[PDB]
Amino acid sequence: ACDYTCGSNCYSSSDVSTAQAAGYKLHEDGETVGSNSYPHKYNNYEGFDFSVSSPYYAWPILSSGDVYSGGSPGADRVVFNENNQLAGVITHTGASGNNFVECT
Ligand SMILES: Nc1nc2c(ncn2[C@@H]2O[C@H](CO)[C@@H](O)[C@H]2OP(=O)(O)O)c(=O)[nH]1
Ligand code: NA
Repeated sequence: ACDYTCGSNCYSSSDVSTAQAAGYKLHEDGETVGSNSYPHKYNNYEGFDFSVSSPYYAWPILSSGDVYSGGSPGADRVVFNENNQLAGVITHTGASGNNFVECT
């Protein structure tokens, strides 16, 4: 099912729970993967109205269905907090520069 669309990529609630679980376990272990070092803090410069407390972390979510393991992160991210509550799914597709737009 298409529960969120980021650009032309569709992701399901399960796709999002899977991606977040991976991201949170690395957060907890205090290790990172890939050159841009994920998970990394999400600052919320954009000011999205998340309904979970900060701080937030971003972890890539991929349209191929695989869990990020370094390599190309694409434009999409699952965002979660320190308590492992999901905050939102965001993407760089449809925004200029390094900005983000929320997946809908
Ligand atoms: N637009 C934007 N980027 C952020 C924020 N917090 C961290 N970043 C990361 O900061 C980078 C630019 O300095 C953005 O591409 C993005 O990287 P990632 O997409 O790899 O997660 C934020 O609040 N807004
Ligand atoms: Na992708």
